[PDB]
Amino acid sequence: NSVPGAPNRVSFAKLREPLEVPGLLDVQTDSFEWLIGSPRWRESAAERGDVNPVGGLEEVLYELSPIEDFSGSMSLSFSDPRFDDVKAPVDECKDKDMTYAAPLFVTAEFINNNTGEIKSQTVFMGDFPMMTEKGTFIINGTERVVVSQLVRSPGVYFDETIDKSTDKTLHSVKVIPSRGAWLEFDVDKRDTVGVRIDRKRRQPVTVLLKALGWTSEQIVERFGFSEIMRSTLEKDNTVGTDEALLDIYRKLRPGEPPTKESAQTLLENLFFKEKRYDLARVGRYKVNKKLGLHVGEPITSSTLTEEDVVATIEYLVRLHEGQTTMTVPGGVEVPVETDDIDHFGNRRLRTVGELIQNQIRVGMSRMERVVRERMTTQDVEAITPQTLINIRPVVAAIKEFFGTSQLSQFMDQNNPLSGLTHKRRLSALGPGGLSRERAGLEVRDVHPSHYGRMCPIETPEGPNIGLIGSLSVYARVNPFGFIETPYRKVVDGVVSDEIVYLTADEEDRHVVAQANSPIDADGRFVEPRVLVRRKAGEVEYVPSSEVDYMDVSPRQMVSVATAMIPFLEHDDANRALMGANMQRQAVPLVRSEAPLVGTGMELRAAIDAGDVVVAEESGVIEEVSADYITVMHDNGTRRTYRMRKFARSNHGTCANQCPIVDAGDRVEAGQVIADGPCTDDGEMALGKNLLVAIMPWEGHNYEDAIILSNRLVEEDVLTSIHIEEHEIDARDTKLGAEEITRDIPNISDEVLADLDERGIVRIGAEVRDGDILVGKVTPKGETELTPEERLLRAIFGEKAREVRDTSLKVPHGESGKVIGIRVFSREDEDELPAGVNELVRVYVAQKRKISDGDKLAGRHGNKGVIGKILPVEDMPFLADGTPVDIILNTHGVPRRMNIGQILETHLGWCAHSGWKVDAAKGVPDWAARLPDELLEAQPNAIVSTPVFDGAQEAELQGLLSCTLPNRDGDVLVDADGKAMLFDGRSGEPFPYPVTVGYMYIMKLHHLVDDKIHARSTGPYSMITQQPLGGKAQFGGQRFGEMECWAMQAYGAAYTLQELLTIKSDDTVGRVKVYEAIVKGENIPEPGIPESFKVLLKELQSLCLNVEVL
Amino acid sequence: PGNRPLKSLSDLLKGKQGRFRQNLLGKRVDYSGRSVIVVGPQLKLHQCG
Amino acid sequence: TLLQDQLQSVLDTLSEREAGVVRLRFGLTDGQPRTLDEIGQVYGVTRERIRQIESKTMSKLRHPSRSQVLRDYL
Amino acid sequence: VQELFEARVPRGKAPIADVTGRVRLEDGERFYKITIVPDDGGEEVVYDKISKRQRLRVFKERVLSDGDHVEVGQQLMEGSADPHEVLRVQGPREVQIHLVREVQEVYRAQGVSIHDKHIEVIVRQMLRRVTIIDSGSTEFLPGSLIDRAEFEAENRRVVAEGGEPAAGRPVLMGITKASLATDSWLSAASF
Repeated sequence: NSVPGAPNRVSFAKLREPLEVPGLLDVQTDSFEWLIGSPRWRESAAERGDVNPVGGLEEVLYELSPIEDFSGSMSLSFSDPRFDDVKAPVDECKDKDMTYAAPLFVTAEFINNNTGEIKSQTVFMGDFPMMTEKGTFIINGTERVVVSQLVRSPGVYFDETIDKSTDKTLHSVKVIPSRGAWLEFDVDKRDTVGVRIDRKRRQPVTVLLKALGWTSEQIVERFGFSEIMRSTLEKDNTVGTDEALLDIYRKLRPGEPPTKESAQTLLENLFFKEKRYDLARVGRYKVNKKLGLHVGEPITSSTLTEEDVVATIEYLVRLHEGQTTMTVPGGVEVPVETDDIDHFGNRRLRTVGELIQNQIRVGMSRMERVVRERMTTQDVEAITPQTLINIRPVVAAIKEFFGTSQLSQFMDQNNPLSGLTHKRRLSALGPGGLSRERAGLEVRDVHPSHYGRMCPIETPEGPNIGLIGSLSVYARVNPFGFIETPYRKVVDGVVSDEIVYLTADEEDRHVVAQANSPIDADGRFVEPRVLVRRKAGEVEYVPSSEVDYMDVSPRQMVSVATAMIPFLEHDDANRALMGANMQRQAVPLVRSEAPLVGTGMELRAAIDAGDVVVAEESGVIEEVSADYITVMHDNGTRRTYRMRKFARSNHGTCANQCPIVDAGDRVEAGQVIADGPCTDDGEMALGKNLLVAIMPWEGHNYEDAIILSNRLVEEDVLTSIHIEEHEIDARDTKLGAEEITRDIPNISDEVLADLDERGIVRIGAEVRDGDILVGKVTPKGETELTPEERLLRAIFGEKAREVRDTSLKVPHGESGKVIGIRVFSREDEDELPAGVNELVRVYVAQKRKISDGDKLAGRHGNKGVIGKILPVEDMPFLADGTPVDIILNTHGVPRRMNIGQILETHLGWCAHSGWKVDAAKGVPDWAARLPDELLEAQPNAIVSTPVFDGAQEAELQGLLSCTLPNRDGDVLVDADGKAMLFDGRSGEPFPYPVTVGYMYIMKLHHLVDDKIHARSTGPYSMITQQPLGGKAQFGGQRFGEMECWAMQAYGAAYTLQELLTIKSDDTVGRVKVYEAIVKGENIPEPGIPESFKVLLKELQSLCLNVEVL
Repeated sequence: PGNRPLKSLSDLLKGKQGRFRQNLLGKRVDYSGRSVIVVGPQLKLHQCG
Repeated sequence: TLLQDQLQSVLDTLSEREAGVVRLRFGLTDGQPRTLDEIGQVYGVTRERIRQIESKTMSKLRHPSRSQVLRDYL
Repeated sequence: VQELFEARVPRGKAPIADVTGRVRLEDGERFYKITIVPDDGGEEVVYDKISKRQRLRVFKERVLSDGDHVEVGQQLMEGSADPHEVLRVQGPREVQIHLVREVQEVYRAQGVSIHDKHIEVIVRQMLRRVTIIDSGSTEFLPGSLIDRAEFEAENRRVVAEGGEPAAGRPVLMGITKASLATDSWLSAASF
């Protein structure tokens, strides 16, 4: 639907979709799209209001310029930031390990005050990383992604608390700007106020107010209504402006002689000097909105004007009096209520744009205080604009952000959906925000405002639940950073089509309708009443007159990864969350078959994932080949697409790609041309459809274990590809320079039958565990060999050498062909790190079959390892002779409340056999509603079932009584949906009909080849003699504490001591036991370790004489 | 360098890094491995794959 | 250690003199080498009467049987 | 369970009877007033404020009311009684049963079985020490905790030499505080 060449996936839905899904990747591209300032965003935020737009960079320069020294004799100004064209295209930048950027130019001008000059000079600011078409960045060849961050928005926050002593209500306020000072207006258990600005112990409201230039009469005039401040003024003890101004200054410093500076300069240099205290363009808006200030205004400023303060002051006193509304001279009346910190109306989302703008600003705040410092001590009249601009700090800051920053993460891409959902993520943790251990379980809970903005289902299971969430489908980011959602406004019970994006603030004030309401052909609520969501957040019920807004469609709450689970409204939240988190972990198979029964988010989430080569302009195919395709547009110029074949992903998967068109086909703009890793015909296909039964089979699938058939191994139905990358480097050492050469110290000649004449192996060599990949050799140095060895070299006429055999050998348990070999050299201009003459990398491919130990999983969160793989001949086979493929257990279905995975098992069979409603005289009651043209479907037909609007419990049962016979008229699955299986092992049939169907399962990326480990004796750390391993090093297992407790509970002293002494640290013990073992003698009885003759020395180093008696 | 306190002699005994707290915090050992597990419904009670 | 013991075993199969000759030449038992004439000092011979014997013994060791057990330690 | 083993004072404090006799209940301003008249009789014991949120207990006649005969350690209000008071009032052997029952009931409430010998092995480590209230004649500082065995074997060294009356009372102490003070210098140095 609304896609040129998409497949025809029948749908079970009943409602319409007035609004179609947005540009899922918009939150990254159209969000970036504001630092550069491309005309695209110009028109976007110029047609929908936005009187005057200013780019992300321009908004920095226009706050930096004009550079002015303290002498006031000269000035520097910046303007017109523009970008050139990129140097190297994406692909090349991904291959040569060079960062994908473009040049940045800013017009700079210096002017003198004595006489003045008009020197304008285009200053090159440096390289700037650009955002690829998919929304990711390329840094040093690695594809990284920036993740938006949730942060409470600067502004005014009120609140109230109860004291246990007297049990009254104390109403506090706070004003939190970006890079400023905080001043809570507390209201103590007693009176009167909590003026304690900048956290200095307190102050009285009349002090700061009067010090602002207020007569003691005006205070009682405005704020007397409102008598609680009468006591504040009475007990203030101070009369006059400076009489309390110098007291404020005292409490601030303290301990310094008061003056006229310490009285007025301070106050005017903490709130009204827009260089040390400035609340960003957002705060200046959240404050006006909260209070009833200039709100109707193009207003643009960052100084906390006196007025605002006074307002909030009385606001506070009005709160702890008992009232609802508040007004101010000339201001729009606002309601009085304590704000909530977690409400999605006070929690903005700094996207990838503001994070880069912040880094650019922090850099400018280093490159800025380098001109005005080299502006006085330079030769005046001899300086040119470029002579002052030391750009280096800015590029350094940028590179220090895109690297080593905990918000720039390697794009988790082992399949299209994992990549798509790595973007659109919002993590409340990270820099500038809260932490993971210092944030109580309040920011984790789901708030009734998250409906439509953040999905409540999708979230990690580890110690991050609630801290890392994902955007919804229809949501959209405001120009400030607040998340919006589209509603349809209904006027007088007549549902219209005027879509209106509401934020989180202006949603509670109104009344929101429900998605699935009985509208009758016009927009009239058939029934007299309707469900609603009132301000507070409760679920009320109202008449069909107050309803003004209504959701555009169900599944608004659901994210993208979640909107692909069929029958979601039948699964529990735990299992639904596990299913949503176990899809971004699947692996791309070799065939990539589409799912038989999914939802509408398949076709519309692959073309947006950025791994499906989409025809750009409607043309006609001219030539196709596994390597590339060419389209001949209707207007002359053609265009050649280059599909990437067998490219390694970041997690080791395969990035294959293959055309899906012929040499004559006509194509239109948007249509799919080449499939992706996990796509099929241009739509997500993460796994395969397998015939599954639901019986427990003789104890091989016990407690989540799964058994398979050999067919899935013979017919390459779950075979996957994996490409690993090994790397070695040859540097210069103290004795010389390491050389990568075919020559080697004492070694055989059968371990060189695959290395080319110059070391590195030849492409196509079937390597295995232990073999050699790169021939390296390092200078030995100089030593002196004992007799036994000199009398041995003489015998074998092999004079010794001065090199060590330190090559690059394949790690343990790894095989497969050698695909690619990359080589960089300092002698060949191939830039590399310091002290590195050469650097080689070797890619090894491997086709992994399914094997017991590999984890599998369906969409509904059900998972399990593969325990047994029976031959194809002993497996419960239907009456025809078709063996079931997988055999799931029953005891896992009921107690986990995921009966969803059963419904799709039933439907999965229907859509596999194909039905035809027998309504040739009249549509049966059960199926007189759902669609038309869905009363019959050819065998092996595709279908769809939207998340909360799909098939119905009473419809499957109607689609299960029409299951046309396979070849000879013989219905195999009776009405209830159960077959009569024959026991392939014993021969006779099972005594009860068993449930069978077609389930869509996926092979996760937790294969045993990754987990299996072992270590007999490896390398040990030098400082601490405990075992240690790395890439090609075993590593050693960790015998923790509770294990020692268990050992002691057994009373096994010798085993514990052995695990503690001759296996971890005792160097004289490990070798003395290894020698015994290898010689076949008795293991020496564990004595007292040598780690006890070191405690005595460490004590005696303190003048403590400890003696063993 | 870095305006950090240097570890004195007492720091060889105190804290979770000292000698006293050494053998208690557990330590990784040799002749060990790990792996994923499955069901062995044909194994006896005293066997394992 | 196994290498030392295997050297001892192999050298125990040669003549009564040649064993000590090779030892004192490469300084196995005592620990310090000896010049060509130094060893013969105790055998009443000179440079050649020692060097010829030493060379012939080395050629003997190079035989495949002798080097079969030692070739791997190298 | 953690509050039972830590030997804290239960936030839902419940006052326990101190002397046998009669009981006089008086209402008041939002909590209570309870004066136990000693069966001796003589000096009565007075509990001032038993918040109305903390209702009355029950006892076997019925929901205990005014004028009722309460025994030595019969609980007065519902909630949780602190082990220190029950120890001071009814002896150690009663505090052991109290702790064991309070833990085993919390465990039974979940369908878990733990034989009492485990909880007893754990409790035995709590009632080992005595607090030296009267330093007496032998070097024992007031308010310090000393092991019962040692405190008794030292006063066993009371060969006349001047009557050394080292007076101390048993002390119930949580697991943490009881483990802080050990007899091996390095074992404690490892904390």
